Amino acid sequence: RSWLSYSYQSRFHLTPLSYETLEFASGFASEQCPEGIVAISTNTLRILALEKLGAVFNQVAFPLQYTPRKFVIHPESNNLIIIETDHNAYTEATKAQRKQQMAEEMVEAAGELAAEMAAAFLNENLPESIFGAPKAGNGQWASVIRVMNPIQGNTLDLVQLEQNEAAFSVAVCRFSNTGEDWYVLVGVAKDLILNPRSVAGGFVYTYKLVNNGEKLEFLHKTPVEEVPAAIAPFQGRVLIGVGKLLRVYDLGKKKLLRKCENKHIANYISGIQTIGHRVIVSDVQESFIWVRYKRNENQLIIFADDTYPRWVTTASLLDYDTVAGADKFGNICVVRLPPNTNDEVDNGASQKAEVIMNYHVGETVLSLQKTTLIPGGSESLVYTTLSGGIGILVPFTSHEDHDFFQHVEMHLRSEHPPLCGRDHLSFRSYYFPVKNVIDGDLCEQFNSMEPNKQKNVSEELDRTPPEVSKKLEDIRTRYAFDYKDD
Amino acid sequence: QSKYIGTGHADTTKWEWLVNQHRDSYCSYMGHFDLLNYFAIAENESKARVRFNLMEKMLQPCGPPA
Amino acid sequence: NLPFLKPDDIQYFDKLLVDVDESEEQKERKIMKLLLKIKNGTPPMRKAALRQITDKAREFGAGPLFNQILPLLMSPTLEDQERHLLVKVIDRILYKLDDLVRPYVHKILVVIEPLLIDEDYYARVEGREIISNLAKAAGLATMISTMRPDIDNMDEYVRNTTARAFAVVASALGIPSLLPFLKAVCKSKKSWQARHTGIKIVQQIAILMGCAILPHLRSLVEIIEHGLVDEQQKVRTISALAIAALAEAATPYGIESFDSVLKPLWKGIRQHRGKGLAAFLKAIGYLIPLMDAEYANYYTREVMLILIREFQSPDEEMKKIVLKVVKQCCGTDGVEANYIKTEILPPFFKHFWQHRMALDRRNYRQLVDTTVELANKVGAAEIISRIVDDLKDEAEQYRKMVMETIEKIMGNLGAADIDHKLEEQLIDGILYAFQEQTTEDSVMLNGFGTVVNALGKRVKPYLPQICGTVLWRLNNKSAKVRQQAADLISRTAVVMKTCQEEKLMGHLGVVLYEYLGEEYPEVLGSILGALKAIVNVIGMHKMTPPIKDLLPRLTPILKNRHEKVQENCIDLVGRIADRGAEYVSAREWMRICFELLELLKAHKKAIRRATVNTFGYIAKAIGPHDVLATLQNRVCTTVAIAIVAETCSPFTVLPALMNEYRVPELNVQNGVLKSLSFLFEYIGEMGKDYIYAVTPLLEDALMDRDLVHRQTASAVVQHMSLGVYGFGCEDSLNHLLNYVWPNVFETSPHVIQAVMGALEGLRVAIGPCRMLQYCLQGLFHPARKVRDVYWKIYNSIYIGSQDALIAHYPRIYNDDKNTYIRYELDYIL
Amino acid sequence: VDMFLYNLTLQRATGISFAIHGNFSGTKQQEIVVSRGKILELLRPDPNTGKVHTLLTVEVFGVIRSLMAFRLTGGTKDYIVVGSDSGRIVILEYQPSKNMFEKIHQETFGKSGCRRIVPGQFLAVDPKGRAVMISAIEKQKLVYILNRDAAARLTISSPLEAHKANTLVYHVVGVDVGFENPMFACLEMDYEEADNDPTGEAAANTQQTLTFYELDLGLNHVVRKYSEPLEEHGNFLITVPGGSDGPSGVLICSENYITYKNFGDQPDIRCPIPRRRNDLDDPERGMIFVCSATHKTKSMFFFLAQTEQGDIFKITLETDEDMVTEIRLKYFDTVPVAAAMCVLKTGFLFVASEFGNHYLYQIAHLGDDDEEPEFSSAMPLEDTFFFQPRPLKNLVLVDELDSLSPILFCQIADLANEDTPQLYVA
Amino acid sequence: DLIFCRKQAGVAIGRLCEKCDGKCVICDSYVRPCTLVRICDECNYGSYQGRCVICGGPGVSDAYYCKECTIQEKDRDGCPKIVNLGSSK
Ligand SMILES: [Zn+2]
Ligand SMILES: [Zn+2]
Ligand SMILES: [Zn+2]
Repeated sequence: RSWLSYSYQSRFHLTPLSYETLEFASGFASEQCPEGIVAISTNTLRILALEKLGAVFNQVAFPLQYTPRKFVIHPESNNLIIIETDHNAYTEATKAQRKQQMAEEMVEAAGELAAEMAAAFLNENLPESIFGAPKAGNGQWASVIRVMNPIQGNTLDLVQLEQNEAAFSVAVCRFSNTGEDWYVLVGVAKDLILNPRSVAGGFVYTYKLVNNGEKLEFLHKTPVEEVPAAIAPFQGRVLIGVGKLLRVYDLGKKKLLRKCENKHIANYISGIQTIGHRVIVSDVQESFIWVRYKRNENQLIIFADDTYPRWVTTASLLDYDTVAGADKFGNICVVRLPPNTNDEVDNGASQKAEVIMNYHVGETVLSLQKTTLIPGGSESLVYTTLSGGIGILVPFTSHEDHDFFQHVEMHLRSEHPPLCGRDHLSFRSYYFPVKNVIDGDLCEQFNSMEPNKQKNVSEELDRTPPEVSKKLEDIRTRYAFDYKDD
Repeated sequence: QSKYIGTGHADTTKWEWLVNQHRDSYCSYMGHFDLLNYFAIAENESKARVRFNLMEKMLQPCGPPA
Repeated sequence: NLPFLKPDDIQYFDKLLVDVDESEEQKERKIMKLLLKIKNGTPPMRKAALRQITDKAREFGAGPLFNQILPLLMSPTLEDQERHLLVKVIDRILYKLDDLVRPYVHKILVVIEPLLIDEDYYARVEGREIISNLAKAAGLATMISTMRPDIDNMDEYVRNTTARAFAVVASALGIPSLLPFLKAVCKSKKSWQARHTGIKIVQQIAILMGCAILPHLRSLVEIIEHGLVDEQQKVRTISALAIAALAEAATPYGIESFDSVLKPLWKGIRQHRGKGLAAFLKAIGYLIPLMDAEYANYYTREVMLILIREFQSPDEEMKKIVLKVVKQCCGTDGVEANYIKTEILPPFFKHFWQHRMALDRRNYRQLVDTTVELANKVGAAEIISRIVDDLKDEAEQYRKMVMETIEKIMGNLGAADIDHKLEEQLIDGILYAFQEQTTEDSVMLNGFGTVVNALGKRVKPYLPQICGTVLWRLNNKSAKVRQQAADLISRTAVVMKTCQEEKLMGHLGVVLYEYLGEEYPEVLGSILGALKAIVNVIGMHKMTPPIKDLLPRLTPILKNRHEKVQENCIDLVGRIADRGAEYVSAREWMRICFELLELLKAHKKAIRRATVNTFGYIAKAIGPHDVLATLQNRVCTTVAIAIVAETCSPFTVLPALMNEYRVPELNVQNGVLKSLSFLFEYIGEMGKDYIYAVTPLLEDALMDRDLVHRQTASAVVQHMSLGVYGFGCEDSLNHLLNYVWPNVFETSPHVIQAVMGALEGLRVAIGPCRMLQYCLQGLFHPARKVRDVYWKIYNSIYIGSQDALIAHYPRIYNDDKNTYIRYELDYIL
Repeated sequence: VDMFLYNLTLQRATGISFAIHGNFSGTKQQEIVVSRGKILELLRPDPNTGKVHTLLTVEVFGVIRSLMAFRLTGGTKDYIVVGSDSGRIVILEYQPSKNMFEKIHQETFGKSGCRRIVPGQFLAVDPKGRAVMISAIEKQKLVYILNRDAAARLTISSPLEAHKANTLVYHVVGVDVGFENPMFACLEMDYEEADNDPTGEAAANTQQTLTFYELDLGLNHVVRKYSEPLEEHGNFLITVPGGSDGPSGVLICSENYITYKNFGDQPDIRCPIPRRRNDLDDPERGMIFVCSATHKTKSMFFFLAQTEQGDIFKITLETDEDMVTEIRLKYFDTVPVAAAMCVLKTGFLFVASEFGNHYLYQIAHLGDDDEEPEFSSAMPLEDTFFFQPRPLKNLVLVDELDSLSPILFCQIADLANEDTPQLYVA
Repeated sequence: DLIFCRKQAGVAIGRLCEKCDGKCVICDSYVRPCTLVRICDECNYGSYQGRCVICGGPGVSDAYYCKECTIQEKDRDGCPKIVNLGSSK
């Protein structure tokens, strides 16, 4: 990356640029750009400028057509397979045929026949992004599959689906029976009446993804009775969640052959993630279900479940025994199997899974991911939210730090209460009591208090306000972005 | 307890209970921003019209009683 | 049946003492002793009867209503709360009797208007309230037509109360409704009493309305402004006073509305004398703070000549008006401090700071406060220096005035403005003024300690002389003034520490120590307080009365009957135990512990809290390894065990406390249950690591044994659940819930309410989800006895955390006639 | 294996739920207090460069449900009343010297959470700042009185109960009365009959009622003074300026209609919502307004009402004497669907979109003096008016604030050649 | 016999006498006075101004709910001035 080192009040800074790799640069100064940088990258010349000095999450936006539901990483191509589904919508063909139908009905008024307003109506397609989307209908939908290169903004492939078909799942994988050929499975639904809920059926499209992830060609379209909203590769085969039924599917030349099935899941399958051996199912309402797949019989056995109902939105496996899950109501939990759980067995299940973490974020989380944000740092549980916000959950390395930040939380709860009369502990215990989380957003407000309060709180912890502030910065230095260059 | 709307007693019918929790649910949707966001994204309708239909479902939910 | 009748109630309710029937209007009066049911009775009688008299308010008519209410409201023996009830029922019947009260309006006012001038504030607000409701029942033209003849009445009393009543109806019906009436009456040509009365109505509208005038301020000012040039001096005076009231209520906004009044007033300042000049000057004084900076400079300079001239007026009201005007002028930002220093201060301190001003209390307060406010803008030294030399006056009251003035000034601004000469003048004047005291002046104490603390480390060169005077006064006047010197030491100890004069505090230490045998308890308390203030700053090894000697002298003083001696003594014991407990043997500390154990039951909160703190300190010094296992009245021992388990980890006392439960006797098991309850409630969060240890004891005691075991054990579960809430103890508390739940069915109110409280605590700590899960089964159980209790628990879980239950309600499939599925939550993106 | 966690935010929420404007700094400059989900934020649009800078951002650790600003008589600084998921109402004052929200007042009336009958969802203020009304969705309504003391500091009174059992509130709005007794108009709907009729007939033909609550200041009590049923259900109201400027009254936005309905002898005036020419939408679908902005001048006043299709109309009211003659709507422009809009002096419009990025435009022209058709309630038809959507011709895009809401998927991976992983956000 | 007032509390601070100085108005617990007590305007009027919330004597300090009552939001019910269902005196 291109990093900028500059001194600031006898204190250096080495902040990287939110930009692609560059090959050369030199200082620039013109009337168009008084203070800029001329940088050459691979086969391109760029006149740039560094106006803002603060480091934030900067973006480059690739416009889409419909609302995206999920995308998957193709390992070889490093490209994206995105499904874009929208309620109350028309497909492009329906927009054309309906627009034209209106054009035909325009002439039937028999007005002196001599007026061609259709020549001005069929000509101009108003920009759908600014003038709103011309979309309506209660059973109508619009879903599109797209192959996009993440490096540039170009779209590699585009597949427009039928009128009332709505894709909710997608995956990219290979099958054991076939060679090293990459397949793209897309779960679709037909005639969705959302309220009240009623479905006609579902489909599963299979694609060959030839040209190292550049084109999709139609293999087959296997039908099914209920909407499949969960697709996951599992031991050379694909686990598909259709309704409340979790099925093991293999690839066939004519259709996706059903190899196994389980129908004891409570309500409806929203998501599924699997370690190499186990299967973690996300019920729409009844939290997580642990399912083992017996290799000898192709028999899915439920060997554990949760003691609390959870309207799950997303999840991620932290290890072989713990799952971190998000909530429709804006909560996050971590559930761990007890170490004595027997995998091979045959109010819901016998052995239950204990919830080791509860924490109300306040904004509905739709993506959890355990990853390292910067080179050299440690893994963090980065989550995104429905309000366009990015957060992290961070483990403590020693009990001394846990007690420290915990006492900071207790102090700031009384000395720096929330601004709108809310109780902090009650707010974070919205639906479930807080279990093993310290609100760092509250803790970092230590810097905003009056100096006498910083002195009282710090002296209560046998420290000084600068020491508290630095110890709060250490978390960001370890797990987040810190560009302080001594 | 009796004067708090949503409170129950021994002769509370299932219809009263579920219209109670239904109205509670609709008002909770009105409150929590990201919930109304999830619902307004599921069905392609603006926040305003989703709130409006949630208000129309206040004397309507579970239909008429027995 | 009738309620109880008082002797003064016979006159008004005599006709209920006999059974009569079949009378007419006698039926009305008889059923109107409903009033007697409201006045004397229980809250149910007052509410039910109140509703009965409001529903039939139209049917009864206004005539009989007020004919029976007004004599009650006039009874001299009427209590204030009874009068308030009569006011409430008057309002409630006035709301229904919209038009019927018109022919009786006058008959009400002649009875109510006196209440507007009563010495009782609440009676005045009653009169204002019922006159307002009377103004909303009847029309505006009804009140105007009823009250117009009393405008030009020759008696000033009825004019005054009439103007006040018009202000009340103006507050009830709004200013614009009464604007034209005032615009006409204030220009009435018939007599000057009418215009004077309407202008008084404007003034009372200012006083009563307050800051709600601002939108109509220009309207009122325009209606009233002409009175400044009338040939009647009285209407000019009351017009200027009403302008001053409007400016006071509009502060700090609304300077524009007074525009058309600024120039006349000014001109009048040159051609008026007497009390009309005082009214004009008052209006100026309340108008200047509303102006901008430059215009405040211009106008204040424009009136300062006549103001300075009236600094030496023979009238007292004049001196006080112009003094308030001086404070208001020098409070405004436009009047620079240099101008005040050049043109205001010399005549101010020449004419206003006299010996005859210290005798009057009103002149005393006015001059002191005004002078300090002058110091807030012109500086501290510029004011203090002019009155320092007066600290050496022979008249003691003058020394009190200058002392209080300097104390407030230095308390507000500090000592950074004071040079060395004024500093020595301060030390001299404060020493001399403090030495020759005819009594114990608290003003001289606050001034001495305030000037000392203000100087801070600058007082070091004077500390030998100061402590000399404090010792002389500390041995003088035969114990009468000793406690004042002790308070002075207590207030200057920290400054004596920050001046490196510790041995002097040592002399004070031994001299104070040799007075602990004081017979006057109020003085001994101040001795102990001064000792406490010295110990808080002195090194433990520099105490000239060694702690080895000081503490055993303090141990017998704990038996003192006086509350001050107990509080200060206990506090001193605690300071010794916190700072230098290494100088006292463990036997002494134990003897102190059981000299303070009974004081944990003291009625005064300060003594209780003090004994708790010092008990925690001595328990921290000794350590909990050796305290008595248990000893008649277990409450102080319960608080003792809680204190020991709070200062030192409960890992030390919980094993023995639970060991006392193994004995087969019952009342001691209840005792250890109570001490466990107050234990966990007191420690709060520290019980997060001590729940698994106390689990089995609560398993046995929680099971059916004695009803009290289950009761206090459930209370233990409640206190643990509330103190540990938020620290990841769902497994243990969820485990004890499985035992608390069998005790859900019980009829003894105390134990069932303790179980309910435990269910609410376990609700906040475990979560409403689990509580609803346990509570779901018996909500629709066929039996009613279980539906009562389970629905009750469901009510406790629903009132608290109702918004949380939205995520825990189970899925219930829709039947044929209804739609019971929440489809929104089933959405999947 | 003890697992203790520690939460932190890296990118605070960018989606806007509320947006008010006023002189929060106490100067001539106008700022925009916006509310994200759980974060109160103070922004300042620059009249020079036209960029929106975030002056302040505070995490309130609670669910903000209503946001209003007010000013006392003769005042020069706007306070901030915040209705939260707490059982408390809070009045705040921004301090430029300290760059912080000073909590001026906080009163406790109910339980915590976005509850059904606990106030905090609705918040309407008297346009003269004399009283504030905080109300729940159902059955509970409270009114506080605001009066400054001698030190010019705002003071609050005890709450005044205005409850009404079995009542649902669609929207509350303070009525602009010229220093008369404060009025609070709101949309109500009584469901007491609909729950006691197993046939469902009481459920139907049950329409909402526009009700005017009066605050008797002289008697210190609130009374349901006025009420009248509405022809069709409305979604929200608009305060029509009264007193010295314009005639008092409220605008009721309704399914396919807008209705000025001032009370007294003022007759109800209705105008159909104009529809775009040749709608590709299903004709069975209706059309409502999503939000409204109000601009008041000593000379005139107008409104800007946006539809579900993002159609901003400039609504104007002609008037004779103290009565209104007609509602005149005119097609202004089109922007994305906004959850709130703010019309500022010096000609700027802040559009906080309900989803996606936010926008700041400069008002080049008022929307009149062009030849576009201007519709009126007095125009007869029975059929609705039609207009042609056009590119931006009354506004120019001056700033665009990137908002990530709503984030539906996220993969944090190193797809580029760089070493630090990137956040790939769908 | 005895019951809480439970009307809408206003801006009037509740007081406590020297004997009832450190208890929660609801549960009589002396530990951790957390949240200040508000009482309705009617209970704080005239002769009752500054009176005790528990026993009705001359108040010398301020009344506080305990921490346990604040956790359970027992401070957010009606005003807790104990009233006897007897005469008004
Ligand atoms: Zn008491
Ligand atoms: Zn009360
Ligand atoms: Zn309590």
